[PDB]
Amino acid sequence: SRLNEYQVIGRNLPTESVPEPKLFRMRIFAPNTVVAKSRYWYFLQKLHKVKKASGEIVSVNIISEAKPTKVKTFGIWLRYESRSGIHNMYKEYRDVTRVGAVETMYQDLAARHRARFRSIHILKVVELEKTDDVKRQYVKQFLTKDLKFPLPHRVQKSKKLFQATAPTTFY
Amino acid sequence: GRDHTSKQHVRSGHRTAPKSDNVYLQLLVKLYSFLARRTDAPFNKVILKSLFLSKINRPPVSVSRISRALKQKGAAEKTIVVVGTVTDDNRLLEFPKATIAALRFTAGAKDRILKNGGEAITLDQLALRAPKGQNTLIVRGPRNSREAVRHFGFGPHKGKAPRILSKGRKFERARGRRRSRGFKV
Amino acid sequence: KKEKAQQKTAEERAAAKKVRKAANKEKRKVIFDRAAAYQKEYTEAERSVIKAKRDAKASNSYYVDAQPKLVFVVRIKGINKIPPKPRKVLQLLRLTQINAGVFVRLTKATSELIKLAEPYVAYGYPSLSTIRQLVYKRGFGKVNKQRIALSDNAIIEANLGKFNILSIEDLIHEIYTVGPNFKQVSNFLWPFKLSNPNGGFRARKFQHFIQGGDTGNREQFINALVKQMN
Amino acid sequence: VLKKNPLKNKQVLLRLNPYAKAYAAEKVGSAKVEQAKVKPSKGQFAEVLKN
Amino acid sequence: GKSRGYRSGTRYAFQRDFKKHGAIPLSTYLKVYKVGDIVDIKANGSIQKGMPHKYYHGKTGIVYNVTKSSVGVIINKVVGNRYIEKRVNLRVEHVKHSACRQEFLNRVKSNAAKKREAKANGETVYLKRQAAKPRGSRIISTEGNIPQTLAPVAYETFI
Amino acid sequence: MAKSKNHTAHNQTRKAHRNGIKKPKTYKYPSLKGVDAKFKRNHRYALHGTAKALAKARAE
RNA sequence: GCCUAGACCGAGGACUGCGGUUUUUACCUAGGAUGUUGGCAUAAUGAUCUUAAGUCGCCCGUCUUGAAACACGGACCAAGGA
RNA sequence: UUGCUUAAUUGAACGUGGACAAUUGAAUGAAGAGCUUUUAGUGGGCCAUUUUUGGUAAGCAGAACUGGCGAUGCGGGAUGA
RNA sequence: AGCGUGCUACUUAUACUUCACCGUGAUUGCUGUUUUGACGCUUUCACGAGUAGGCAGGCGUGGAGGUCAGUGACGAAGCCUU
Ligand SMILES: CN[C@@H]1[C@@H](O)[C@@H](O[C@@H]2[C@@H](O)[C@H](O[C@H]3O[C@H]([C@@H](C)O)[C@@H](O)[C@H](O)[C@H]3N)[C@@H](N)C[C@H]2N)OC[C@]1(C)O
Repeated sequence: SRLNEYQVIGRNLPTESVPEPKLFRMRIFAPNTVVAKSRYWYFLQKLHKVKKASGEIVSVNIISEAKPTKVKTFGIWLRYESRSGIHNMYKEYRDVTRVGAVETMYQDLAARHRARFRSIHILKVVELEKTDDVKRQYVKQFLTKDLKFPLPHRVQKSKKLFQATAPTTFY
Repeated sequence: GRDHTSKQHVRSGHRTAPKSDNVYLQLLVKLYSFLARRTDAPFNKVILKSLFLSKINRPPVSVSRISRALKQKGAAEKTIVVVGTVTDDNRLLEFPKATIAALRFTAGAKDRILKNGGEAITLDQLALRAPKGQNTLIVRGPRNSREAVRHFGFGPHKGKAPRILSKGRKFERARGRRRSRGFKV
Repeated sequence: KKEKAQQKTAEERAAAKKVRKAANKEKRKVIFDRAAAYQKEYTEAERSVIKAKRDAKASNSYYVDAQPKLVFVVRIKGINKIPPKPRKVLQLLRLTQINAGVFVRLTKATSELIKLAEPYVAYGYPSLSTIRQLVYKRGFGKVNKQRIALSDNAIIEANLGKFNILSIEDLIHEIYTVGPNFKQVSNFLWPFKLSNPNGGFRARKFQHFIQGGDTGNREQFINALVKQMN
Repeated sequence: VLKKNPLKNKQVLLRLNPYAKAYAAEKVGSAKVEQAKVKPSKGQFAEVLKN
Repeated sequence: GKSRGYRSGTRYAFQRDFKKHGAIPLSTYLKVYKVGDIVDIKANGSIQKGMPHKYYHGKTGIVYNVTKSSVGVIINKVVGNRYIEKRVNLRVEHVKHSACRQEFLNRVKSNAAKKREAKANGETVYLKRQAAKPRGSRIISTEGNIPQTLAPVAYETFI
Repeated sequence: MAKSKNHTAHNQTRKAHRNGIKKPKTYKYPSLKGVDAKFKRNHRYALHGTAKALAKARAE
């Protein structure tokens, strides 16, 4: 629920020399539209030599998942900043939406690399259509034949402070 | 909390009543407070505030200043109003027939007004015969002619009177007043 | 004597108010028709923008909405430790206490003004219902330097009637559609004195809305904040 | 002597806004909108999905 | 010890511009100044006579007096909690007309012309300047301008 | 032993802004002190002649 | 638009205003609380004193950028004291 | 108008008379503006972010702008100008 | 119950909102009913930190002019006292 995927379309303000400026689109993963347009201007100012004051947002639109109940494996390409430099990396996630995999990626780079949201650029998110496009074993092990596994040591969550029967963990 | 844009609890800084304890002045103030409250004639509000003034803010008005006020074009028949004392002026060659309303008349001023067939009346009589102040002319005395005012704002090149108890060649005419004694400011 | 005079005076009052009510009945018709006309033009404006967006999708185009003309600015910072220039700016916006809110017409001049006060205010674009709720519940008028509740249309008409503002709905219309006399209507409105939000703020206020704080421009979410605070 | 909220007190609401009676009686708050079922995005605009 | 002479700290402010040394072009001496003109003060380092003090370098004031070779300019200077009216005699090499004033007079002329036009035409014209407004609505075609997608690029070194 | 603070401008603008910083007041007629003496001398005679001409014209 | 669960408050003191329902110089929820019932007046009710509990509370005066200070005066009380 | 200035009937400064009136010529604000007298205490400061000098450095010494403490309790940082 | 990150609810300042009361500053009105209080009465709004320091309104003590034809040996003054 943290994030949505938006398209943001913008251009330069029309002038006499350039009456029909080119339209540029970006795919932005943001909590809301304010942050979405902010990210769009951030990236346009880094790539091209355009500022917010001389441009305008043309369109902001939710991009919904095509198949929100189909299990997918995603590849994500990232540029992130560590404490000591700038690095590119590629990771894989399993989810039913692109936004879900992106939220997991943000949690994952927070957990393993101490990489905050401000320190990550999402280069590309791709649905991996073939089992041969899946590279990482930590997701590849969930794509095997007749997958099954137990859940040992079930801890039941009680509504009372004191229990009159011995604890059990069967399941 | 408040980010105050102005100073809090500031008294207006204008006198709202006479400091005087005279009961008859307070009777006059009562009359003109009613008049200013019930008539919307600017003359009555002006007269009300004037009754509050201190002594130095009510300089005496000479009969010569009154007669010069009566020589204005169309003012010969006005009722001259002084909120204060009207004094006599022996430099005056002649005085006309006029109606003067004042708080106080010196003996010579009253004699001169009456001898020329005029009328020297009080402010309650004026209120009775001109409740809106019709055909009146307010005359005020010279505020800055006071001797104390000579010494206000004294400083280098200000050209004001020094505060001094004796006057003479030995009293503050040397260094600082003369280029032959150093400098002159 | 006292009992007969009051009965004689009461029937004088009753006869006199029988005539005023007739004269007031015609004026209430005028404000009724104005509010009916305002409601029509609000709906017509909404449907036309929807139609123009739908037509742009068909004709392979993009419809860009008109930029907002109005903001509502809430001071969410206390009065201590403010640098001189934003302090002066906040004073000039009549934002001299925490949780005070004002309506500002957007131009380059006012935009740079609000730019200076950005880390001390929360602002955005108020909807029609938000304006109506603010004016109805916490609407007060500046009458002779006094905060006066806008409890009768006579109060509004005696102070803004010369600008053709005769009722609370005229005032709301003049604010929402930034009219020719936005200046007088908005300055007549006393700064709105809001409560703290029911539900609180985000964990930390004093950083921009974009970075998870509460300050700056939030652009439609000012309405949710005002619903919390109004 | 007492400020009464028009959003709560109906009498104060009608004292300030006479049109509130017409708005309620005409069900303006839940008014239907007559129009046709259309899908104006089915062409190029579907580039929201991929460029 | 400390040094606070008349021209202290003027090492660069009173230098001549690069490749702009030497004789004064005569247009400086042909300008006409009148009492009430608004002038900019700029010390010329080659003219040691009738110079401003370094305080008045870059300030703008009113001409109040006109002499053989110089003008008197009125400047307001902050001294503590108030301004002091200052009067400086400046040779015309250190003075120049201010341009914003000529623009404002242009506006006064244009405004009178427009008001006379509207008067003689039967309509009314609004003559106050306005700050930039928010833009209105607009419809953007995609004829030859299909929106083009951009993505953030990967890190690279160029050493 | 008596070393103390030498100088600071701290709090000085705060004091100046309590009652300032007041602009000096402007008048329709400025003082003609410091104006060129030759101009001032002739300006006396021009104003004097204007008063006489206007008084004569008002007379007739 | 409607239904529904709690809390705190009741300033003012003939009438006068704005609106509403119109059935009507009438009535209203509309310029600030009233109705009704029980108990008590040998009393519940309130206030103070002592004490227990919970929580917080360093010694005043002074010089000082900074005092509870391991800075100075002060054992206590009356009367005098600038 | 002038005794200044021009070869001059050219100018300069200040004017008479006539024309332009609420969009009187950007915004926002304005418990209103302006003026005067008189007198207290103070004239050891210190701290924080940023800029910055001497010094290996210092809870060191010295400047700049601002906000503070001093002169101030209150909620939080256990405790603390 | 550690570290990085996201979320939902919840806790409570002399701050914010509404209300009561005190004071200060302003503000509405008040004479054929002003009538023995107009230095009064009355309508409304905003505000309230403070050393050094300034000013204002008050409390208390010895003695003096005037007044209460004041209290008092049937107990003044003083002193002690949930
Ligand atoms: C771009 N130049 C920056 C300049 O903007 C400024 O940066 C400040 C930075 O110093 C502040 O940070 C400062 O103050 C914070 C805290 C006390 O506020 C401290 O935690 C921090 O250590 C301190 N450096 C930071 N909070 C805001 C930036 N604009 O000062 C540093 C700088 C390099 O000169």
